[PDB]
Amino acid sequence: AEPGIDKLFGMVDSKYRLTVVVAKRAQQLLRHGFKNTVLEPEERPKMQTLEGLFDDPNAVTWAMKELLTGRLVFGENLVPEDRLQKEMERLYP
Amino acid sequence: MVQVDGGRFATSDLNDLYRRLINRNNRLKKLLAQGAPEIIIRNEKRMLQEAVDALLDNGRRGAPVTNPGSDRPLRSLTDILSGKQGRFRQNLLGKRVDYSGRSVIVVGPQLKLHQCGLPKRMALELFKPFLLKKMEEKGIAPNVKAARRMLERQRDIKDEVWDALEEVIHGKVVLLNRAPTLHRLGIQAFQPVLVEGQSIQLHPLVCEAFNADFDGDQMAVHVPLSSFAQAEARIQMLSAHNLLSPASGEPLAKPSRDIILGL
Amino acid sequence: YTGRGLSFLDLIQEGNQGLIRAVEKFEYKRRFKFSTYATWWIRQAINRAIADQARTIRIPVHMVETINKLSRTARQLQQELGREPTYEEIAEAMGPGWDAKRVEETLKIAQEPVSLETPIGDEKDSFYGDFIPDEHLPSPVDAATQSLLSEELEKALSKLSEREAMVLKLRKGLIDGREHTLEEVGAFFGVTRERIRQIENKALRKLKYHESRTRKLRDFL
Amino acid sequence: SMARPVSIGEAVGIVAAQSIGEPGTQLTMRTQGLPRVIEL
Amino acid sequence: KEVRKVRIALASPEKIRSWSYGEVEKPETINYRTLKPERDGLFDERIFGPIKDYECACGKYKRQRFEGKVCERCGVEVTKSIVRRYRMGHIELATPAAHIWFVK
Amino acid sequence: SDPVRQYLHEIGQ
Amino acid sequence: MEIKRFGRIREVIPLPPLTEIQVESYRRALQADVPPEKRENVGIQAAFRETFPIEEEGLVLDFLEYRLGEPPFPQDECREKDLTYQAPLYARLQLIHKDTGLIKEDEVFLGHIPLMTEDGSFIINGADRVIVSQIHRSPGVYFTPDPARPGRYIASIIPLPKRGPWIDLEVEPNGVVSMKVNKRKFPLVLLLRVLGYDQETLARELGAYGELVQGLMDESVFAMRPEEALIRLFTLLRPGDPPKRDKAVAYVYGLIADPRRYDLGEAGRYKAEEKLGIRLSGRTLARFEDGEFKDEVFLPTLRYLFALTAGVPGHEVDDIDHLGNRRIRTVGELMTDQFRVGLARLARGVRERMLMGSEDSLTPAKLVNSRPLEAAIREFFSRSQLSQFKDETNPLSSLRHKRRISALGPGGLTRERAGFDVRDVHRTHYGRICPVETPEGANIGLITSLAAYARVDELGFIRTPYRRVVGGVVTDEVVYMTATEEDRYTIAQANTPLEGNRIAAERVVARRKGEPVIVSPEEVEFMDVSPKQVFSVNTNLIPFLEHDDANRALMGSNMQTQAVPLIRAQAPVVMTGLEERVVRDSLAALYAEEDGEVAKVDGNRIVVRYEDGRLVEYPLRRFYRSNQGTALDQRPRVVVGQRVRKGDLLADGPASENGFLALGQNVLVAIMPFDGYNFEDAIVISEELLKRDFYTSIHIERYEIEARDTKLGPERITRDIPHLSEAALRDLDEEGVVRIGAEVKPGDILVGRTSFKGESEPTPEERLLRSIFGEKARDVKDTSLRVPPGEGGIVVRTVRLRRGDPGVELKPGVREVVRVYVAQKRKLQVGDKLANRHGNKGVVAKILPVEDMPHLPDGTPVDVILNPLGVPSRMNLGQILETHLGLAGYFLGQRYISPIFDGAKEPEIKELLAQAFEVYFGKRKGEGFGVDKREVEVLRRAEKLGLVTPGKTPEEQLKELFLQGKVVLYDGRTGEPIEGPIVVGQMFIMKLYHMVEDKMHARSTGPYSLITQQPLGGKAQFGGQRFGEMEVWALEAYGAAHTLQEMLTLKSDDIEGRNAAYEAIIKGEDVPEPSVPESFRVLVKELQALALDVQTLDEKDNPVDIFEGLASK
Amino acid sequence: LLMGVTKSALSTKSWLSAASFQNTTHVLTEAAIAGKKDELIGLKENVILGRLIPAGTGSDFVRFTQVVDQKTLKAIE
DNA sequence: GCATCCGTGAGTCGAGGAAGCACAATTTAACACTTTTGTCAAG
DNA sequence: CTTGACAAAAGTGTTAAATTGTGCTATACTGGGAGCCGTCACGGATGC
Ligand SMILES: [Mg+2]
Ligand SMILES: [Zn+2]
Repeated sequence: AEPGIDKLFGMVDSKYRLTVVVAKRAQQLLRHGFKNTVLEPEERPKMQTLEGLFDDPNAVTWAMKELLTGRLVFGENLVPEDRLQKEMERLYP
Repeated sequence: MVQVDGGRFATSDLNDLYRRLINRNNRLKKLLAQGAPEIIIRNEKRMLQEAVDALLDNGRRGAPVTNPGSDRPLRSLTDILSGKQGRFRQNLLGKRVDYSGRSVIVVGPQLKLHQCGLPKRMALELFKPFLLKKMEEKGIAPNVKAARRMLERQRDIKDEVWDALEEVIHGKVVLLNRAPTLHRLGIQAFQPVLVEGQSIQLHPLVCEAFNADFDGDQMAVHVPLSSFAQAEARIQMLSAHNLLSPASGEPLAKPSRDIILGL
Repeated sequence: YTGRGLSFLDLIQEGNQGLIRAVEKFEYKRRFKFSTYATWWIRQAINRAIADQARTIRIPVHMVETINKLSRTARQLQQELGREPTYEEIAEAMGPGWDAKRVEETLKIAQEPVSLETPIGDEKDSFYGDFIPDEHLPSPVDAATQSLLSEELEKALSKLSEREAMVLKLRKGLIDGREHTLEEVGAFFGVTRERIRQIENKALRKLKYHESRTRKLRDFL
Repeated sequence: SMARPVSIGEAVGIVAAQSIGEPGTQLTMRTQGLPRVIEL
Repeated sequence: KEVRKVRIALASPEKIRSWSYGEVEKPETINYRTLKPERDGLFDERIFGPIKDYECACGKYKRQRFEGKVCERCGVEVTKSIVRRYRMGHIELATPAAHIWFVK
Repeated sequence: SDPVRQYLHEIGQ
Repeated sequence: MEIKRFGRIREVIPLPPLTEIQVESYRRALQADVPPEKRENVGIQAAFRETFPIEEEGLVLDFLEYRLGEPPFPQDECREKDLTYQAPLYARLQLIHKDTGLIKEDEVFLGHIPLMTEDGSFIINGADRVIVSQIHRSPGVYFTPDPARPGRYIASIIPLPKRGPWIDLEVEPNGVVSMKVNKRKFPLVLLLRVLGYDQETLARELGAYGELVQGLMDESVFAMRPEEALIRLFTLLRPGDPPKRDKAVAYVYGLIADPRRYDLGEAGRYKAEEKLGIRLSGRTLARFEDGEFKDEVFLPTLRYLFALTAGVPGHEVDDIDHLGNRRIRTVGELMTDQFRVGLARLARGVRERMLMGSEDSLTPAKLVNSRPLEAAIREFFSRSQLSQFKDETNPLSSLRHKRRISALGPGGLTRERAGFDVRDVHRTHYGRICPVETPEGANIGLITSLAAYARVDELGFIRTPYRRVVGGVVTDEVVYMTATEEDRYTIAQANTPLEGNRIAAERVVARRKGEPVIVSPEEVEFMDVSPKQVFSVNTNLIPFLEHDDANRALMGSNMQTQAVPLIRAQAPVVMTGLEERVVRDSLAALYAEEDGEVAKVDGNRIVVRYEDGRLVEYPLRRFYRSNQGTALDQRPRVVVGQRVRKGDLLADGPASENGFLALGQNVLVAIMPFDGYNFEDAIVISEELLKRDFYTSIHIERYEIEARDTKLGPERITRDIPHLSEAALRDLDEEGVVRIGAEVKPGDILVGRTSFKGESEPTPEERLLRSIFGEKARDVKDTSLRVPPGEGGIVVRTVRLRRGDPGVELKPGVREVVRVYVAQKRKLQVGDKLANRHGNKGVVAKILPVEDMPHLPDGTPVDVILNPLGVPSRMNLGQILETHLGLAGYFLGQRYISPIFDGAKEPEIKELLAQAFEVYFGKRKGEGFGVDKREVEVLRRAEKLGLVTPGKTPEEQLKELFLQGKVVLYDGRTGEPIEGPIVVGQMFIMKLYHMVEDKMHARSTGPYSLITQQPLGGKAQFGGQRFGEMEVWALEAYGAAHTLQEMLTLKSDDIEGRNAAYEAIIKGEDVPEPSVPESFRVLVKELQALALDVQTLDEKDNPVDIFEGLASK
Repeated sequence: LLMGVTKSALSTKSWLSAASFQNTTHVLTEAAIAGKKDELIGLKENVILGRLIPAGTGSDFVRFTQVVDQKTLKAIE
């Protein structure tokens, strides 16, 4: 099973809301090149390569780990979509 | 009206139905212009009505219209949209898809519940666009088109392609499907494990849900592409998450024949 | 005349057209019965209609008569030689001006198209149309490489001057879509024909130099 | 499938149809068995 | 905008003519020798559009610069060839013919 | 229902 | 390796020729060897005498004789040149001018009749084909009860298929007997009057039954003349036609009295005479002679119907599924029927040609056009449902295909329109149709096999042999008899004990009309020849069949057909006795014609010096590719100077070992679970099988390419392909074809071809690219033939056919065709399917090294590990008994013949196991070894399970286990024994034709369909997987809205979406939001073509254009 | 009123789902005359048009959910 | 109310791919001559 | 930045073959031909 899947299901009122949050956060991480992550350097997902350990390229894996931390805020009608993207682009060029 | 590779022409049956209607319509115009008797005009009008009927719905009224030299009825507009082979059930409610494979299944007892054994050569073809990007990122190929030429010939594939493919599939999942898909557990998402060989390795605990034995069954492989498609498969459709039966609520991934016997 | 590509009622209505023509031209002064003179026009009208409406791809009457004569000659030789004639025997029997090449071309012309809905196998779930690819629309691979080439060519043209890039993109039809000429581009910039070919040759030489030093553009060729 | 209250947005109509028809093959056919279900 | 509803209705003779880009007057499909579509036929380029992108039948216009233009020599619109999947024609019946769906 | 029979009957009048 | 034979039943007669159902019927149809004056009126000779003489009504075209010539090309040439193996047909016809009285005779060429090879198949367009026999209702007169109304019966008169309409006679509730023809009902009183029947005749004949005759005594029409009654009947049958005497008599005569349009058949006429107790002069319902109609069958049919309704003892209803009421149409009858249809078309052409055009100067050559005849014959052998692609995976596959009986085809049942009744095993199937062998699935009971001893008679009714029993002694007189004849006798069973020839048992198990009964020896009238006559050839090859469930024996017999030939194929240790006959009757091996001495032996030919002195050279078929791709080769089994007797084996065919059918390998088997690799029918094998090349087969693939004439120019098969390096062209010879012996892998070039590019201006970016690099665009492009994905091997053969070559009839515009044969040697691998004769099948899931497999205490590892959990549910205990006998045979070095239902019993197997233990354990004692410590632990456990007797010595307890087929087995991984004794033995396992190499397929992108623009399907076309309705439901149930939308749009038919998706992935980006599918656009336009205005609206009901402005005027 | 599953499905309000099930000619001939408008409510209609089905992650209850981290949230506020 | 007829429906994947002829009207293939680039020196 | 000279290359005007379209045959002919055939269920439809 996915790590912490039981905790993830308990954090939302509908299991399909969990998928929407994770999939949207995965797109945000990909769009900004993982520079907007809420994960500390000791917490970043890693993959084992022949050269050595590198950052995990799977943004769905990152979003699940981030959402377990509790530093992400999700909901409906939080901020305007245009205003949200413009601020996030400014913070993370 | 397409020309096949051999130079022969292939056409649909609607062209014959349209041609008859036009031939009869033009002939009626000529007969009307010549002041033909009513019997001739009436017969021509009756044929014109029947030509419209055949084009719209062939075989509904009277003898079906067949192409001369054969007894196969011509396919009309109504036949195109109706039936099990019509537009709705064959092309709208179900489709053939890209990024899909198929092979024989064998049992993988060493796998985890969320894992499957995907052959390397199926995985190379299924994840080809992702692989070409990864090959370009590393020094394997200068660009994507050069990378694609490398994979065309089997003897030109180097040993670093398999390392890149291992990197491509990390974290991703694929959908395994066995027909008939009687219930929703006939499609399940698994984390692929690249294996040497040509057969898909299936976990023993999911055989009951798939209704699969190992006397020659085959399964289909599908690759969800976007983050939404991956997130849905990894969260909702993963095998390790669907352990109870939706019909009754009882366990559906549970110890089976040999496992019960040993315990 | 049934079984030659037209249905029975279609033959009747085409025959009626010949009958109308016969009435117009019939002369009772000659004391011949009407059925004698009408039979010529009815058969003519039916035969012409078969020559015009029995094929999805229409073949002119003169070519249809050639095909009919060629089929008869092959049939006569086939029953006389006790085997299927080759193109040489058919051509020789047809007469002067006919060789084996012409017989093969005529037979190739006389090939009817095959239906896209013909079943294959006992199961009625497979047809010809399911095995014919569409080769008109570009594939996803072809579309991608065209965009990749356009992106790479645009980057290569950046190293060129502002005017040198414009000349090549006008002469090669990268702007208006259609190739321009030395004079037409010359009117655009107010320069004569001779100068443009010199600067274009110079700009083309620079692109060869840059491509040689990078080799980032040879794969698309 | 989860032993917890159903989440809003689930296609229970499809799940109901699949649940009923999946064991349809196991029903005896020989007013009894699958013919009884079909008339009902 | 976004498709929210799909409506089905009867088509008047006026609407059928408004759909059509031209009347199909001949049963000819393509030429037997040149394999090109025949004029006024079931595959006419002047009705259903060009076979290849931005190219008329007579081959006078062959580039996108003349987009949305109709060649005066041949009458074929200079546009994308994919419009051939979407453009309909029509047949003007000499006498009215009933629709079999609303009869049988 | 048979167009040929219907035509033959009509011309027989 | 001696062979020990079991059994007590002495078979009095051998098996009939196994392909005589095909071979004998076609000889009768053609009659090519009997002189023309001695030909009987059957086959095409009857068809000639039926259509001819052709009369214009004063020109007559008469038929005198026909003849068949030698085939133009031999069989091997036809296969290589894609020809049909056929013989020219000539007919001697004479034209008679009845006016003048002049006869002109000449021989006309009527075309070619396809010839049957010696094995019973045809070569149609270079491909082997088999015509499958068809079972249908026999023609005749039948009396079935009315289901709607009890106590009433309906008479049905059935002619030959497509040889007349079905006739129904029913007594209506009013009392009027109604005759139904062509779905039209009318009173039989009218037609009976047309036949010249008065009131006194009917009262005299049919008046002895009751009020039924009073229902046939309507005097409103009896006073009416037969001429006027005939016109009244003609009006009722066809209303509208102008009533004319000449037209009316023509229709009625053609309906029931015309031999050329109504044919009751030889079988139908025989059944009618047998049932109604009359004698038919011909094969028609009535005869028209002397300008009047004479009745043949209506009165006897009505007499039987009336008497049956009344309840006379001698009359009974007819069981339509009774196998005496069902007949077989063989290849000879099916061909003749199509020959007659084509001959009628030729006669129609002659009639319409002899009334117009130089009537005085006519010849039989000018009138006769044989094109309708050749078209009908070629249609039957190519586009018939019964004309099937020959199944030749192994010799048994081809033997089975020729003995198959199909209820489908033109003139038969429909797959979905067939009820349980046609699919059931009728009681009369005993000895005539195999009860077990049938295709499981939608065709169960619709395709069947002929039983081993059964034969089809002249009339098409299956017969089975029975031994005559008189006075309680069984004689050697064997009588072949049909199901209807079999119902009259008490037939005993073949296992009845006999003391010499006298029946010894006081109680004899017998059958009376299919019901099992117990009788005395003096009540027995016939006896079964053998238990083998109940089953087909495939089912007779299953040892210990009596211990297997029928559902699993069906799988066993079907899977034997799918077994591939092996380079080290070996005959089973336990056989039934038919292995030698199958190879002999399949004509795959080579046998000596008579006594002689072998002169030359080679891998290519064998030369034998016979006793009479003649030298005969036999070329050996080497590495030939069958229809299925398997390699079929013959290997010499004789040496130079060896003396051979008549019938001695010279060379093994495919899948035969010294003349014994060898479909697999004999391997050491342990029946035990192993680490979950045996799970759910999976099989574990050892690597030692691969080391010694067991289950290794040779498969050949054929690749074809054509050079065509095109408007742009001719395609060239050449080595000079543009833009190719020398590495890609290394294996191609100067002619552009790959050299023989080269190893080819996917993507390699087999045949190099260049095609002229279509005239089209290049894109500006490409043109700038060419300008930068200074490369001139060529006029030709690569269209060469390459090895497909997943394929390859060794090039063994190249065939090059060119236009104008002798016998090469290339299609117009094709300059040449090149065929490449690539052979690969396939070893057993994971995913390959194995099976035994008892229905146990599975795929190889694990290949273990030799040091990991369980082994015997002497150090011998087992080869295959089978899961015991596949036995109890399937109830196929024959594999267990085969394994026990195999274990005994493995240590005694011998093979066994145990016939089905009369063979090895457990006491005989146990005495063989006692001998095998003596050599297996006595060897250990002599070598100086006692009982293992590990064996002692297992014996201690075994006595706790009750497997051995307490208090015995270990040797005695080890022997007790051995007599049960169990041994102490060690684990190769730990060295410790398995805690329980394991059933280990030697079992015969087949490698089936289903291989994962031919089934693995994947695809990212590829060809798309023309209209829907969706991916094509199939591995051959590099197609996608069908995501049907049920798969969509699963995604909907999961709630995967975005996964479902991608498969509907981005991955199937969203042209803009799929192009943007691929471009996004290779750029490292996420795929874009999809758009409207192209199939929905096809839906809208197709709905608009029906004059329906379909419009897509938005939230505010405003139209939304889904065609991007491309369809708006 | 009680009706079977076949009759209940064929009498549904959406002509697209009814036409794709059975009686395509009958369903379409009645829909065309009535000028019926399909609101795309169920699952089959959305599948036919290739839209996002109104179930699971395509349902309006959860479809518009937004995710944002704390630092960006303060920047917007 | 009741037979009778007409229509519609009946699992999924896969793998198999038979006139001629004359004459007129129209289109097309060849040249022959301009007009227009393309490419040189001259600057 | 041009300025004349040349050399193909595409455009234009006749010109004939080659192809294609159409009219015309005068003893007397006057209503077609293959269908033939093993389910069973429902709902509905005038009809009576
Ligand atoms: Mg299975
Ligand atoms: Zn144009």
